[PDB]
Amino acid sequence: VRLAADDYVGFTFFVGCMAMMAASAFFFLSMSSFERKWRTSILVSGLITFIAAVHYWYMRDYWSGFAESPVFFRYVDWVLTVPLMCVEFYLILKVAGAKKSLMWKLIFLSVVMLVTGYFGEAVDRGNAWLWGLFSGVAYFWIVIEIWFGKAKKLAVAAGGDVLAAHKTLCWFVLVGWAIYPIGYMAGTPGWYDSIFGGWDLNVIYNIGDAINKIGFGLVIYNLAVQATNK
Amino acid sequence: VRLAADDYVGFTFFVGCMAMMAASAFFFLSMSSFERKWRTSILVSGLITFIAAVHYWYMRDYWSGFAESPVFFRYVDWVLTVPLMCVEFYLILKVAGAKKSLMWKLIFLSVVMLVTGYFGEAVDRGNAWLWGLFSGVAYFWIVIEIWFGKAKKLAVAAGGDVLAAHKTLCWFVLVGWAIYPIGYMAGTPGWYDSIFGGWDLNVIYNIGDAINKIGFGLVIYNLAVQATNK
Amino acid sequence: VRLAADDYVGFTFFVGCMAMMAASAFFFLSMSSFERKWRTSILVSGLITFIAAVHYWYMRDYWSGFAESPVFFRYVDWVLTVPLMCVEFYLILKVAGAKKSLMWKLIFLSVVMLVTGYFGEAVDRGNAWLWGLFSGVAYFWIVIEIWFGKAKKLAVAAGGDVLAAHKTLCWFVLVGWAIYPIGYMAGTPGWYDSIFGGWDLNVIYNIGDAINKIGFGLVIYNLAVQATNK
Amino acid sequence: VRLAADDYVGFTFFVGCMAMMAASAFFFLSMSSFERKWRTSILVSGLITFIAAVHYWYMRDYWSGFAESPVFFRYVDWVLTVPLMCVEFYLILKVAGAKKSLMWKLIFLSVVMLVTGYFGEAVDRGNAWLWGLFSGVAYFWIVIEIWFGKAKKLAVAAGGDVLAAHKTLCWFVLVGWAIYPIGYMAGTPGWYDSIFGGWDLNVIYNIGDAINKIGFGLVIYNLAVQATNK
Amino acid sequence: VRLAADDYVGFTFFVGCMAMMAASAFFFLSMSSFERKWRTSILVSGLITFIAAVHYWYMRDYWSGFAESPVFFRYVDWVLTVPLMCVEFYLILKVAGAKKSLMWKLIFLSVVMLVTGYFGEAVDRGNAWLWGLFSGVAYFWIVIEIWFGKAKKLAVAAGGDVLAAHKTLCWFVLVGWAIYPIGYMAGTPGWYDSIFGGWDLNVIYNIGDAINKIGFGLVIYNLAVQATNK
Ligand SMILES: CC1=C(/C=C/C(C)=C/C=C/C(C)=C/C=C/C=C(C)/C=C/C=C(C)/C=C/C2=C(C)C[C@H](O)CC2(C)C)C(C)(C)C[C@@H](O)C1
Ligand SMILES: CC1=C(/C=C/C(C)=C/C=C\C(C)=C\C=C\C=C(C)\C=C\C=C(C)\C=C\C2=C(C)C[C@H](O)CC2(C)C)C(C)(C)C[C@@H](O)C1
Ligand SMILES: CC1=C(/C=C/C(C)=C\C=C/C(C)=C/C=C/C=C(C)/C=C/C=C(C)/C=C/C2=C(C)C[C@H](O)CC2(C)C)C(C)(C)C[C@@H](O)C1
Ligand SMILES: CC1=C(\C=C/C(C)=C/C=C/C(C)=C/C=C/C=C(C)/C=C/C=C(C)/C=C/C2=C(C)C[C@H](O)CC2(C)C)C(C)(C)C[C@@H](O)C1
Ligand SMILES: CC1=C(\C=C/C(C)=C\C=C\C(C)=C/C=C/C=C(C)/C=C/C=C(C)/C=C/C2=C(C)C[C@H](O)CC2(C)C)C(C)(C)C[C@@H](O)C1
Ligand SMILES: *C/C=C(C)/C=C/C=C(C)/C=C/C1=C(C)CCCC1(C)C
Ligand SMILES: *C/C=C(C)/C=C/C=C(C)/C=C/C1=C(C)CCCC1(C)C
Ligand SMILES: *C/C=C(C)/C=C/C=C(C)/C=C/C1=C(C)CCCC1(C)C
Ligand SMILES: *C/C=C(C)/C=C/C=C(C)/C=C/C1=C(C)CCCC1(C)C
Ligand SMILES: *C/C=C(C)/C=C/C=C(C)/C=C/C1=C(C)CCCC1(C)C
Ligand SMILES: CCCCCCCCCCCCCCCC
Ligand SMILES: CCCCCCCCCCCCCCCC
Ligand SMILES: CCCCCCCCCCCCCCCC
Ligand SMILES: CCCCCCCCCCCCCCCC
Ligand SMILES: CCCCCCCCCCCCCCCC
Ligand SMILES: CCCCCCCCCCCCCCCC
Ligand SMILES: CCCCCCCCCCCCCCCC
Ligand SMILES: CCCCCCCCCCCCCCCC
Ligand SMILES: CCCCCCCCCCCCCCCC
Ligand SMILES: CCCCCCCCCCCCCCCC
Ligand SMILES: CCCCCCCCCCCCCCCC
Ligand SMILES: CCCCCCCCCCCCCCCC
Ligand SMILES: CCCCCCCCCCCCCCCC
Ligand SMILES: CCCCCCCCCCCC
Ligand SMILES: CCCCCCCCCCCC
Ligand SMILES: CCCCCCCCCCCC
Ligand SMILES: CCCCCCCCCCCC
Ligand SMILES: CCCCCCCCCCCC
Ligand SMILES: CCCCCCCCCCCC
Ligand SMILES: CCCCCCCCCCCC
Ligand SMILES: CCCCCCCCCCCC
Ligand SMILES: CCCCCCCCCCCC
Ligand SMILES: CCCCCCCCCCCC
Repeated sequence: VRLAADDYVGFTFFVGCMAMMAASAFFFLSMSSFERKWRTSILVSGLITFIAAVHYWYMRDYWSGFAESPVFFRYVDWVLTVPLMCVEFYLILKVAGAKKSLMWKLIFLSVVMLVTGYFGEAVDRGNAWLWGLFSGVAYFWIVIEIWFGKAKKLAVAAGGDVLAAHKTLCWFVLVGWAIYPIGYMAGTPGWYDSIFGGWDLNVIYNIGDAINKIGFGLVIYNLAVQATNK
Repeated sequence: VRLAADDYVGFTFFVGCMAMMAASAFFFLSMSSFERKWRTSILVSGLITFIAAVHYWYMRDYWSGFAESPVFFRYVDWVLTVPLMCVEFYLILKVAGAKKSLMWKLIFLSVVMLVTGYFGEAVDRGNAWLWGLFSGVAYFWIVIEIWFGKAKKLAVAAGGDVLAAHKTLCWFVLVGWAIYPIGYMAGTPGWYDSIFGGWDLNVIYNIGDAINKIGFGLVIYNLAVQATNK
Repeated sequence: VRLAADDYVGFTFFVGCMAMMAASAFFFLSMSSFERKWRTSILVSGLITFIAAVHYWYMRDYWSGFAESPVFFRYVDWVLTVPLMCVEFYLILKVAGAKKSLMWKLIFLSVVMLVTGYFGEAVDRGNAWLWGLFSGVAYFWIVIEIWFGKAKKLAVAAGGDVLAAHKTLCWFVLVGWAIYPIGYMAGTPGWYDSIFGGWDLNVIYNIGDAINKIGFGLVIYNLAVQATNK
Repeated sequence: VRLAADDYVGFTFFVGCMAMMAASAFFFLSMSSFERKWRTSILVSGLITFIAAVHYWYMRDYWSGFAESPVFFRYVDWVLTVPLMCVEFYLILKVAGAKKSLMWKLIFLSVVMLVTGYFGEAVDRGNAWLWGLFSGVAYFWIVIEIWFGKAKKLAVAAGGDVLAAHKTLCWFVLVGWAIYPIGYMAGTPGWYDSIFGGWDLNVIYNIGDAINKIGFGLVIYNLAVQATNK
Repeated sequence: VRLAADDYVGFTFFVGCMAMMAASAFFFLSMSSFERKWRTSILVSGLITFIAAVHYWYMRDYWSGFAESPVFFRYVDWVLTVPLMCVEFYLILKVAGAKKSLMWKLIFLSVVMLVTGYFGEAVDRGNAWLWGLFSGVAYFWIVIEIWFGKAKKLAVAAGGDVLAAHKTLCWFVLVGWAIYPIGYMAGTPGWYDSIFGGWDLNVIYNIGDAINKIGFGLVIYNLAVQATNK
């Protein structure tokens, strides 16, 4: 329980936990300052930070206890949050004429991706590469859908601020999420051990997680503010 | 109390606890995002997830402590929630002209069913089969009421979206709940030696619980959203 | 702190604690769906469940710790709640032309009753019968006031649903509360034995408490709903 | 950690903690039931109970642990709350037009009083009587200000219910607070040991505290209710 | 874990924690009594106190445990809060025609300052002076920006109460914050050991922190108050 000055992992847990708790409060308490239709999109963003805050709190204690943060445990959060973020694609293009078919697709993809991930990392480590492959494919499909699929066409039709915030999402998916597949390579045996192996990811996980989720949130909030002021 | 990767029960407690906590927040915070008439129906759906979240949190810790989740302890939650879900039949058809008699019936049935269950499982295990039988009968009665009784006739009279959402609820009762009677068979000795597959009932309980209750919620919420936008 | 199936006291603490927490949420979150005048009556009903929920949580832990629930400790809750329920008489007859004098009387009576009770049970057990007697007298006074006193006359003058809900309250006072004086008889030495074998007082306390308080709540809520819809 | 029936200090901590938590909820949840300008006055009353509830909870645990409640520790609460109560003078006479000069004065006086108190009781007990003297002077100043100073003149100018509630506050300051100076006399050596010495105030502290702060609250709330109905 | 009367650090943690928790409640609960536009500025001020309250709670326990408060641990809070205060410049000049470029600048500067601080104090103590220097420069830049830079000119252009509140903030930055750089000097070896060395700042940190943050809050709140009374 004693703190050390050089414990940079410790620090990043405490910061992340605190920043997620603050963000969660910030979206929950901002909900009320918006027009009827936007609220739900904010609300869900809050949820996302909220689940993370509560899980981070747990992890923050665990690391202080045992000085080890097992990667699979993160999945507890990811399997819940990653889908919600996908749902956030529906809420942005709902005004543009998005169909529940898209919703279902996204959720399906996101869940499969995270379950396959979890199987690769926890359940079946011998055959982890294949699970990786499946998850990879589900990721690519999601990234292709959002970049060149129906979602982009709907966004371009809508145009304006709605388009912009879409793109930034896609960047966050493309660049922000990329760190997670990489960490898998460093986590599981296979043909990618040489390229990525032995890297300390905890700090990168703690910073990235907070950035990713708070980032999404701040985008959707930016979209709401730019839509009310004009 | 360090966690292990292969502890799939552990994982499902943490996920279920987090998903129930999120849903509870989601309905509590969405309650205000509808007109006054729907609110109570949402509110109660939230309550359902809320009671589950708080109980799951307790169970989640217990399993982490002693690595055993006694089945009777689940009843703490079920005796409270199963009635509320039944109440949810009344709240949908209240605008269609439902009578409190129906509500009282449902509550009565649901309570008896769960108490009989609890007697079968906790106090009197030798004569568990009879209690089973009584609970069974209470189940059947409720399924007959909702499928062919006055509830569906009132829904059809109202007609449209109110009907649709009703049916899906009946499916959730019919198919969703079916896992609970089965687990009883696997729990008590008698004329049923029902043990099916290598799957651990705890895991099925943790996933099912969350599905069932989050399911309910999503349906009621879907009904409210499709009724307000038009 | 492992639970047993046969620990029926345990079970009733966990259920009671959970049901009180749910009810407290249910009144707090329903408060806002009413006209300005009703709110306070609901709010206070919630407060009542709220104090109980928080105390029950403490008792629930204690019993899990030491497997003994000292009766005097319940008073911590009762001395706070029993007065509020009395206030609930004032809040429903306030529109009928109740005077604050009545409210003060009620509070006074209820406090004296509970303090005398606490003196009987905690400070001097040798003199417990006399304290009993005094508490008894305060009970009778309250029951006579509400059944045949000014409160009934004001309710009958008002008439309608406001009257009805009054009666049911009086039943809850008359029948619901009766279990508490009985338990005293079983708790303290004197001229009364009140064996009441078989049933465990704790269990009757846990179920009764929840019934009494949730009951009150449901009544006041029923009154508000039946008065607002017309 | 085991409870005793004869532990009247224990009891009063648990009651006080619970009653403060209830009141805090009661003002927070009632805040919305008033016109905009009363809200702040309620809010602050709640804050007062809230800080007390949280400190009482801490003290309640401590006493259960070590069976001793050091008087200086209470100051943690008093230094925060006593100023807020003073602010409550400003918020009631905002109708008739009080000047921030009065606000600042009150806060200044109250803080000095409490700091001098803390110095008398914590750092230098040899020099305690002088600190007493200084605190005394700050008290007297406050009591004379509110009884015969500008505050009374403003209240009389305003007249009506606003005046009434003022007086009762002055009584609470005059009579309610008087127990605190006395306790000092019983706590520290000096020239007042003879008059007041060896007295145990814990029980009197626990009851008084709750009375004083819940009292203020009930007054401000009474003022708001009597000002909206007319 | 028993506390002593002369433990002034202890006392200041408990007061700070309590005062921050109260303030956080006070802004969150006041938020709704304002027009749409001001809310966000209050909200964020509350967030600031909120993060501090939760971190102070942790620190408060730590000191009670180990009787030592490591300086680097404070950074957990500062790295989150110091930026938000800077953002508070944007929210007050937003209606005056502030550009997000200014907000980004401020955040950038504040983050750099705090990171450089953290590097100086945690990871690289040998080269702490250079990090100091860099942080210093980031501070100076911020102070010159707010005193003579774009921010001041924008505030003067939109004079009145918005200007006043600006100045006071600058004072709080100039004078309030100054104690943090000083503490660095007392913490790290270099050319400033002679001037500042061996000083105990814990008590000064705890009082300053609460003043600084509650101060900010009270200013923004004051600005909102004198903006509604037209
Ligand atoms: C897990 C696994 C796999 C999966 C692999 C995956 C999913 C690989 C993914 C690779 C990725 C995502 C590569 C990313 C490349 C580049 C990145 C991350 C960043 C580029 C640019 C940056 C950082 C910033 C760009 C800009 C910003 C900041 C915004 C501006 O608007 C535009 C610009 C200046 C360009 C298989 C399927 C291949 C095999 C299996 O056995 C193992
Ligand atoms: C899954 C699904 C479908 C279903 C399709 C089909 C073809 C389903 C066909 C049949 C199914 C799923 C039947 C499941 C039945 C389960 C039941 C009726 C379980 C009842 C258990 C009871 C009443 C146990 C009672 C007892 C107990 C607990 C202990 C006693 O000692 C003994 C006894 C009285 C037997 C679609 C395709 C239609 C729609 C889609 O949305 C959902
Ligand atoms: C109150 C009042 C007044 C009087 C005010 C007085 C007497 C004083 C006011 C302010 C004072 C004394 C402020 C002092 C501020 C000190 C600061 C901001 C110090 C900053 C230090 C830094 C940034 C150090 C950085 C470094 C570090 C940390 C390590 C590196 O290695 C070296 C260095 C770069 C120097 C008037 C007369 C002006 C106006 C009247 O209206 C009111
Ligand atoms: C008569 C009737 C019916 C049929 C039956 C009903 C409703 C019966 C219900 C009876 C019940 C629930 C009676 C319960 C009574 C409990 C009482 C009066 C308990 C009082 C206890 C006290 C006051 C104890 C005090 C003392 C204590 C605690 C210690 C002291 O040392 C001694 C003493 C003063 C006695 C219906 C339902 C058909 C219609 C209805 O309108 C009327
Ligand atoms: C009959 C009647 C009533 C009842 C009571 C009446 C009229 C009076 C009651 C007086 C009471 C209850 C209290 C009097 C209080 C005296 C106080 C507050 C004394 C304060 C003393 C201080 C502050 C001492 C400080 C010092 C310290 C701390 C130690 C130093 O070394 C020396 C010193 C400076 C003296 C009412 C209230 C119902 C109203 C009306 O109906 C008339
Ligand atoms: C807030 C939580 C976030 C954004 C987490 C994201 C995680 C991923 C997108 C994971 C992707 C994976 C693959 C595509 C390949 C390897 C396994 C996974 C599950 C890490
Ligand atoms: C979240 C809680 C839920 C949905 C629990 C559902 C539980 C049941 C519907 C239990 C039913 C039972 C029978 C119909 C027969 C055997 C005994 C029971 C209690 C398991
Ligand atoms: C929420 C809990 C409730 C309603 C408890 C109520 C308890 C009473 C009305 C107790 C009355 C007593 C007497 C009339 C005689 C003996 C002492 C008491 C306090 C048990
Ligand atoms: C709930 C907290 C309350 C109402 C505390 C009030 C305390 C006082 C007004 C204390 C006054 C004192 C003096 C005038 C002299 C001796 C020292 C003090 C601080 C106890
Ligand atoms: C909530 C606490 C606050 C406002 C703290 C702010 C502290 C700073 C602005 C101090 C920064 C420092 C320097 C300019 C020089 C030395 C290193 C720092 C980070 C302590
Ligand atoms: C550290 C986590 C929380 C960070 C929250 C950032 C503060 C929000 C800044 C922009 C707010 C714009 C308000 C728009 C409505 C007028
Ligand atoms: C462990 C470090 C936590 C880092 C917390 C700060 C997160 C801030 C995220 C903001 C980045 C995206 C901004 C969106 C652009 C409008
Ligand atoms: C939308 C959220 C979905 C969350 C799905 C959680 C799945 C967890 C699976 C746990 C292990 C399954 C059995 C392992 C092999 C016996
Ligand atoms: C332990 C694993 C728990 C996983 C729970 C995931 C949340 C369930 C989502 C709801 C599923 C039914 C959808 C009904 C559509 C109206
Ligand atoms: C006003 C229209 C709102 C439509 C929203 C539909 C999607 C909502 C999904 C969020 C529910 C998440 C449940 C908790 C996590 C398992
Ligand atoms: C909404 C109704 C909930 C009712 C909960 C059940 C309470 C009774 C449980 C059984 C108590 C122990 C009985 C022991 C008999 C010897
Ligand atoms: C606007 C009026 C709506 C009335 C709806 C009927 C009320 C039924 C709610 C039942 C709540 C049960 C709470 C149980 C707590 C354990
Ligand atoms: C272990 C105790 C479980 C008790 C659960 C009680 C649930 C609420 C009961 C409500 C009583 C009926 C009130 C009807 C008012 C119109
Ligand atoms: C309306 C609320 C009234 C609350 C009454 C609280 C009861 C206080 C009991 C105090 C008993 C102290 C021990 C006995 C004397 C040594
Ligand atoms: C609009 C009419 C309001 C009437 C309020 C009567 C008193 C309110 C209940 C008691 C206050 C809370 C007590 C908390 C426990 C000490
Ligand atoms: C430890 C015992 C504490 C008991 C707390 C009871 C609540 C105090 C209420 C005081 C009422 C003052 C009069 C209000 C007039 C508007
Ligand atoms: C709309 C009028 C508002 C007037 C506000 C007057 C001052 C309120 C002071 C509140 C201080 C509480 C926070 C600090 C205590 C920890
Ligand atoms: C550990 C010591 C805590 C001290 C609590 C400080 C309370 C707030 C005082 C700051 C005053 C700022 C005035 C702002 C004017 C609008
Ligand atoms: C404009 C889009 C930028 C998104 C970049 C995300 C970077 C996340 C960093 C994760 C590892 C620290
Ligand atoms: C400490 C990190 C704060 C980051 C704030 C981002 C603000 C950008 C969105 C603004 C919407 C108006
Ligand atoms: C439309 C069908 C809804 C019910 C689905 C069945 C859910 C059963 C529980 C799952 C256990 C893994
Ligand atoms: C318009 C309301 C429909 C809500 C459907 C939500 C589907 C479930 C989401 C599960 C996410 C893990
Ligand atoms: C209509 C009146 C009903 C009153 C019910 C009170 C009895 C239940 C509580 C005690 C059970 C042990
Ligand atoms: C408007 C409906 C009147 C209130 C009756 C509610 C009864 C619910 C009892 C729930 C027990 C689980
Ligand atoms: C007219 C108002 C009188 C208020 C008196 C309050 C006295 C509180 C004493 C509590 C200490 C045990
Ligand atoms: C309109 C009535 C306002 C409140 C009056 C004071 C209430 C006193 C309660 C005493 C403790 C329960
Ligand atoms: C507004 C309230 C301020 C309270 C400040 C208390 C300071 C106590 C210092 C004790 C250490 C010597
Ligand atoms: C109007 C000028 C306000 C300046 C505030 C200074 C606060 C100093 C805090 C540090 C005390 C240890």
